[PDB]
Amino acid sequence: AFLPSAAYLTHQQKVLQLYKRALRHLESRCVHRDKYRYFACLLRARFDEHKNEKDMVKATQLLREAEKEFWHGQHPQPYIFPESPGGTSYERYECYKVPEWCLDDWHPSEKAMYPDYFAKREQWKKLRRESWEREVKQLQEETPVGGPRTEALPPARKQGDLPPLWWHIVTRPRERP
Amino acid sequence: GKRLFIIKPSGFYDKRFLKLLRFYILLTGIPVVIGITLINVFIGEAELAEIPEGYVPEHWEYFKHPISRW
Amino acid sequence: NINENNPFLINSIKRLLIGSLFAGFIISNNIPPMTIPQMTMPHYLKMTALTVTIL
Amino acid sequence: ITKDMLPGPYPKTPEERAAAAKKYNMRVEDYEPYPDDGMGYGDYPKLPDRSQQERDPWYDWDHPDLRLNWGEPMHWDLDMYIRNRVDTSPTPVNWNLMCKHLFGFVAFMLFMFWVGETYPTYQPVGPKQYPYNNLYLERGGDPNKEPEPVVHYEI
Amino acid sequence: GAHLARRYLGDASVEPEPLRMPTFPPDYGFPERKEREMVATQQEMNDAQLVLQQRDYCAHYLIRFLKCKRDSFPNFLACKHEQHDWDYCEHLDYVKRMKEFERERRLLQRKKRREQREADMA
Amino acid sequence: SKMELPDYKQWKIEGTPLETVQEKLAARGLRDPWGRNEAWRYMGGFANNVSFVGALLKGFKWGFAAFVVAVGAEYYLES
Amino acid sequence: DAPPLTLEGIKDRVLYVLKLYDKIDPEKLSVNSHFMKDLGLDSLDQVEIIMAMEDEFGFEIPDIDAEKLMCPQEIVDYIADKKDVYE
Amino acid sequence: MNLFSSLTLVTLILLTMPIAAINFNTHKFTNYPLYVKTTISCAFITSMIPTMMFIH
Amino acid sequence: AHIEPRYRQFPQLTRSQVIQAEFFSATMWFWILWRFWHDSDAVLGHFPYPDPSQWTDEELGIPPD
Amino acid sequence: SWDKDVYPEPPRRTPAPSPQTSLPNPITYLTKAFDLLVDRPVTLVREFIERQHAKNKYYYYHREFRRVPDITECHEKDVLCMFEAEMQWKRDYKVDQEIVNIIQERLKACQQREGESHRQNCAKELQQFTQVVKAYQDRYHDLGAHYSARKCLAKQKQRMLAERKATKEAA
Amino acid sequence: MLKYIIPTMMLMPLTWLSKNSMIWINTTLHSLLISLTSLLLLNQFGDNSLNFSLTFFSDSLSTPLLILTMWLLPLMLMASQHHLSKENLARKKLFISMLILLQLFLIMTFTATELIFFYIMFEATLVPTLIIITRWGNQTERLNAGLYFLFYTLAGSLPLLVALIYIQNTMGSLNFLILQYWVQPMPNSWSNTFMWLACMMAFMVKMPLYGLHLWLPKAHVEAPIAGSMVLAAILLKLGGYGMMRITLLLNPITDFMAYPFIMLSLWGMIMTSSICLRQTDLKSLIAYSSVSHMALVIVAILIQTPWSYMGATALMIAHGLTSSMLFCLANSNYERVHSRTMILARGLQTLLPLMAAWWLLASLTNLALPPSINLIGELFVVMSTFSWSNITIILMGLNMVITALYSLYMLITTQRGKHTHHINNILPSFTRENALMSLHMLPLLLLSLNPKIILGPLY
Amino acid sequence: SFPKYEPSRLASLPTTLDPAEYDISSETRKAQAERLAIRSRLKREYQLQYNDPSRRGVVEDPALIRWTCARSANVYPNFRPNTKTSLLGALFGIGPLIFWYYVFKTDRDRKEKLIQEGKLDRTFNISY
Ligand SMILES: CCCCCCCCCCCCCCCCCC(=O)OC[C@H](COP(=O)([O-])OCC[N+](C)(C)C)OC(=O)CCCCCCCCCCCCCCCCC
Ligand SMILES: *C(=O)CCCCCCCCCCCCC
Repeated sequence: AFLPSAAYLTHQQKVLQLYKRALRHLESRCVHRDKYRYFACLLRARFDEHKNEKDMVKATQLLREAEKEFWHGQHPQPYIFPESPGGTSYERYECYKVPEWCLDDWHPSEKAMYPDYFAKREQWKKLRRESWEREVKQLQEETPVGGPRTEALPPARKQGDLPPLWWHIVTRPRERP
Repeated sequence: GKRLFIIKPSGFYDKRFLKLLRFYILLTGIPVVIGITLINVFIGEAELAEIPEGYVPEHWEYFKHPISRW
Repeated sequence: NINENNPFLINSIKRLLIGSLFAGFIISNNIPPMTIPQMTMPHYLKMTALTVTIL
Repeated sequence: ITKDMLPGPYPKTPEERAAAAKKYNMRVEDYEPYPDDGMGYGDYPKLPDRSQQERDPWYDWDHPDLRLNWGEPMHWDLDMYIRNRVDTSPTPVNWNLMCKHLFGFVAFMLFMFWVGETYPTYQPVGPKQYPYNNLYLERGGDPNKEPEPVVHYEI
Repeated sequence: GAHLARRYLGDASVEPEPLRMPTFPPDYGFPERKEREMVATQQEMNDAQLVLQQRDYCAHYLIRFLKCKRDSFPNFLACKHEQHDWDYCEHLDYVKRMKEFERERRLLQRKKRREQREADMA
Repeated sequence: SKMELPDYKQWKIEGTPLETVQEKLAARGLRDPWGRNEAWRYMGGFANNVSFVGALLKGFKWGFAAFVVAVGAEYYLES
Repeated sequence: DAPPLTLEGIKDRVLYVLKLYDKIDPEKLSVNSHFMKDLGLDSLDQVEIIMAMEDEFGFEIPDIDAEKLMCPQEIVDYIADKKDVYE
Repeated sequence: MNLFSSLTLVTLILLTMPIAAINFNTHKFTNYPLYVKTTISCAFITSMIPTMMFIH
Repeated sequence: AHIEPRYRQFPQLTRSQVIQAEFFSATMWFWILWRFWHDSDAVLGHFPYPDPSQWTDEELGIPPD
Repeated sequence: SWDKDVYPEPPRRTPAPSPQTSLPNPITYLTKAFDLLVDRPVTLVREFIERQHAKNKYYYYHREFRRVPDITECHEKDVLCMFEAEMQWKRDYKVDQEIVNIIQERLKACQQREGESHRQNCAKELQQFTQVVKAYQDRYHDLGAHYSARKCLAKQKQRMLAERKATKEAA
Repeated sequence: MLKYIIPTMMLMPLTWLSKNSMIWINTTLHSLLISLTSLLLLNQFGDNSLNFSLTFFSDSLSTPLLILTMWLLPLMLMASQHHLSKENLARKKLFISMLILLQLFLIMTFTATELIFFYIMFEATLVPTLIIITRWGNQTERLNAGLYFLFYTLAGSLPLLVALIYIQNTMGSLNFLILQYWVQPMPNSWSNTFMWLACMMAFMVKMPLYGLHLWLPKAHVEAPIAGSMVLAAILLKLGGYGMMRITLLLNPITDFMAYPFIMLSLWGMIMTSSICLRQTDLKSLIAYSSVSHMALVIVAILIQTPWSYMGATALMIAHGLTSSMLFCLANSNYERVHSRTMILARGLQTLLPLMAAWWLLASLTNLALPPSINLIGELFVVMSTFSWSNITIILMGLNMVITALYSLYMLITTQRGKHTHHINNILPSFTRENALMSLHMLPLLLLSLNPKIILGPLY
Repeated sequence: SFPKYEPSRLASLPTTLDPAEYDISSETRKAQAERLAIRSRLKREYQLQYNDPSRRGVVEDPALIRWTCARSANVYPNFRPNTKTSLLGALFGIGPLIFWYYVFKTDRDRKEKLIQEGKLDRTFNISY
């Protein structure tokens, strides 16, 4: 479907995703632990019965009828984790995730309350502006002609330099700011 | 132990504006309230009375509060 | 990490618990009668609410 | 920006269709403009009309709240298909069945309310009796006239 | 609620309508029938500010209960005797209304039987 | 800071409903490998919880005793 | 509320959960033991392991990151990155 | 009569005071939620008196 | 001090909260038993309900004709 | 103080307090505390302020307008006489509005004061309100945002023609 | 009225003889002094208007509009001095001069006793605004916006000149004090039908009516901030003042000639609010909201009842203040992010909290939160239209629901949600912007304490 | 069997019930690779403009400008008056106006006719 590094989903990936969704929905229908354990073992036996099938069209039809079976017997509202999308506390703390570039607009009167922190911030910014040209030069010669094929980034090959495009995924805000 | 820096936008300028607004409102608000209290206590309001015969009032003698008459 | 030993939570729940125990009695005995209460009814109509809740 | 990146009129030849598909950053086979009925769309692509809720929530989008990517062709009704607005996600029950079930429930409740209004319940009692000509003066009747006497006897 | 089934599932010629009742003269079958007696004066109910639906034929007990409620402050559980007396006289009035309904039902049944006999000869 | 986990040998599924699930699956011919993971909820302080009627009747003994004492005190106080 | 986490506690808890698995001999696994090769497990066993660790730590690992979690050290590093520990 | 209306209006004014207290504040308030809670408890007592008058 | 969190075990309890919970449950049951011993009428019934089939036709004024 | 004839009010009749129970009511203690702590300092402060006010005394008067000829005796397109008549009519319009306000305030006061027996004891106030509202409606209603004395004169003339026709057809 | 005209024309040598850095200080200071001086017009009487001279008078309708104009001028001086920072000094003085000239024409417009002098000033107001829009506007289509605005106004207003001259020749005077006493009924004919159309279409265009509103989302958008403020706050109310003054001569033909425009303006506000629901531009959304509120004022004037007139003048003043504040807030966002798209800059409450509070207050007054004078005007118009007919309550309720919907959609889109990742030039709010917001807000909130001074001449 | 999921306008078909998802043919793989290449190239452009330490401003999105220009400034150049446009304009432009005109005219005629006979209760109506 929508993948950063791959253009498609393999057959085994589809089977594993179906297995996880079916087990989660069966846990939702079977709220007690022992009952869920019993029916999870039954579902695991059903999945292991057709594990060794070499016919591609037959495995595809088995997957399609399994997806139809899951859609007929899904929970009207399954159990979603609190931080998972669709959860009760999903994206709750996004109002407190202030980006780090707002510290450059602070008044010097309130910058004096944290001298050592702002010194460390200054040396971090010095490191970033020193490494930017090296990392973009590394990225320029590693992309094949015609643009990149996937969205994966390369690491730093030699010693001393940081991986390319590292700033906004290292300085991201914490989960609980 | 384990105190973390909390990144927040610069709140200095907003507080400065609020302090300036409060100071410049109160700079004339406090003397006006004091003056209104002193007008009300010591000068006081007018008392309704019938017009004497042959006497015509001025146009500002038809109001009660001293400030409205002024 | 189960804990409920905070004075604020215990005190608020305690106050509303005392309310939910006695406030209906106190209020219903303190209000003046603004209508005529219907108190003559057959046995099955008197026990309807309790039997329905028990069922 | 330039005038050759902005939208234009409906493409007729395959050459301008390919040029427009390259302009909107999409494949020529997947690029379908709106039909040329004069509504005013131009060559803007007809994207599959799905809400942003149907997007993958675990993907690293450039705009995470909108689930939108930088440079991607933006739908004509994107401000309508945001997560704050109209949803098009699949439902556990078929849409027609939910419609008929809800309508049948509402209609049956209205019909039975009408039936109960027609045949109400009551108690085996007579009318309530009030003194002083059914409280004539208390109900706002003027005292200079005299009402018809309402007399309640014992039983 | 057997009368509900006797009127709706049964026949409506015997069961009286509650909205129009009684349909018979009060002297029918009742020689020298007397009226009800009102104890509370019109002024007494007027200046005690009783609710107009509360000024029925037993408002004297209500006035006594209200005076007992006012004079016993802050003892809000002080007197239940006046409340019980008012409730008992309410019960007696309700029994009177039930007697009126049963009388109307029996009179309607008797009239139906009379017309059935009149059809039996004529 | 640093916290110490308990032993893992002590989570045995015997005496729990997971043993019943084990013998049902053994009758069918299957196994649950995660049975020892869920075995903590059925042992220790979480064992033998009350029923619904026992939950509604919490503190009924002391309430009934206080009611009997108060009724006897009111019986003696009226004389 | 919300007690903090460390790599030692994360590793101890993940090894506890993996030790309670009946399909793994507890005297053989370590922090960098592989699943398909070093332990002889199927892909379904990996899926059930990942679901067990999700239930243990109370947060969901997406599938596109779940397919690549193949040894306990990568599970520890993924949880440490997602929960931002040692700050 | 002079106690009834005075206590009702002062219950309302007592409730509206902490809004003006927080609006005219410069430094960080020293346990402002405790101040609001104490204000509401006092307002509950002050409004509890006229209901006793009405019950009487 | 506070309560130390436990792993996979029944959590630590204060004696104060157990005492408070038991006291308030006992207070609720005492109140219910007391009010049922005293009132017993708001639940059971205040006045007897007279069946209208047992009323004689003389006191209802039914003429035999 | 106000005038008790324009704003009437029946005499207050309060019952005597009868403490049937022996429990002390807190209302008497709270009234004692209110008179000790609240009424006395406020009374003293008002006494001081009134003493300050009595040192100098000055008066304000109620404006009196003499009657000028109305619009019925004004020549058409004569702006002076019509101007004076229009100003007089507007002043009487304002006074009539406030008269209706006075009667409405009387009605609301009666409805609150009489309690639950308001439907019987506020018959006179309802009659006064009905009469004054009928007069106001017959005098000033349906004139528009551009009301003037000429519009009111035309409305009164049309109503008088209707009344004369009605009494002619009923004769 | 010469005590306000003469300091206004004396503002011109003040801005043309000041230093290179002291033009804003001097002009703002002395305009604020004249704005304080403008309170002397509140000497209104219950029977007679305040008649100064043969040419000038000011009753209780023109007084709030005058005070609003003279207060609005220093706000525009404070707002327009950031985007004119790098401009040539002579062009800066020319901009301030056009603002001064527009204020002079506006204060001579509301006090004109003669109707032809009112017309001359009301069409003299066209030139400074057209010059401001087409010179200091930022976009390509400011020229097209100026053409549309100019030609809509002139095509609407030339028959008004012809009809006013006809009224002068037929009645003998255009003095408003004379015409109050010399007025005659206008019978039903085709001649009087076209008289009504000629006298009404200029103010129907300027207000604007639905269907003649096509110039507004152009002139309100391609203008600078000061131009948008003076277009939304004052210039739309010239039409309202004109219909309030000119309806006196058009009776009783108004009662059936007002039906098509009542149907146009009752249905038009639903259409413009629905347009506001699906707007990608913030400035265009504010302009269409202005169209809806002026449609409300059109209906109130056309049904011609006292409650409708009081609601109309209160709603005019309230909408002027609210629209000016909303345009100022949108301009501050535009200065921060250099784009007018509503979906671009999101989640600004985490970065600009006090500006978010100002946004919330402006949105709350936009949807008529009681007891603001917005709600007072809207409520009085609703009562009068209910007296007119009962299904107007259905239309008004639908309009109120959609108005709350788009105001909160504005607020939730711009201020709430997750912030834009790649935008990192969100500077903290200046003292100037906050002072501008507070000077828009505090009179609006204070007028709820004494709302009787904005309720027209028949309060 | 199981009841087939019928899609609607407001309830799309799920991606796990689409028969075209399970296609393995090389043309669809080539199409998916081309789409991934376009997406990765655009993401590379965005991240190059995004992680620049010397940039302080707005990374301009030509897609958003394209969308706003299409929504606003293209409708009339790409409008042709035909049967559909004129029919929809006459339905949505003069339809509701005529309908509301007739409704309000009928209501006001009925009210004004009832008033002049004195059949409408206007006893306390002095506010208008
Ligand atoms: C913004 C766009 C829309 C603008 C709309 C403007 C208004 C529409 C109607 C205007 C009509 C023209 C002015 C009429 C003034 C009437 C004054 C008067 O005394 O009337 C009574 C007089 C009566 O004549 P009289 O007064 O000389 O005679 C004495 C009276 N009788 C007749 C009894 C003997 O009316 C006329 O003389 C004719 C009036 C109708 C004129 C028709 C031609 C114009 C048609 C409309 C043109 C609208 C603008 C078009 C262009 C738009 C832009 C491209
Ligand atoms: C005749 O039936 C008189 C009673 C009123 C009508 C029927 C009411 C039925 C519901 C109440 C009884 C419910 C018993 C569980």
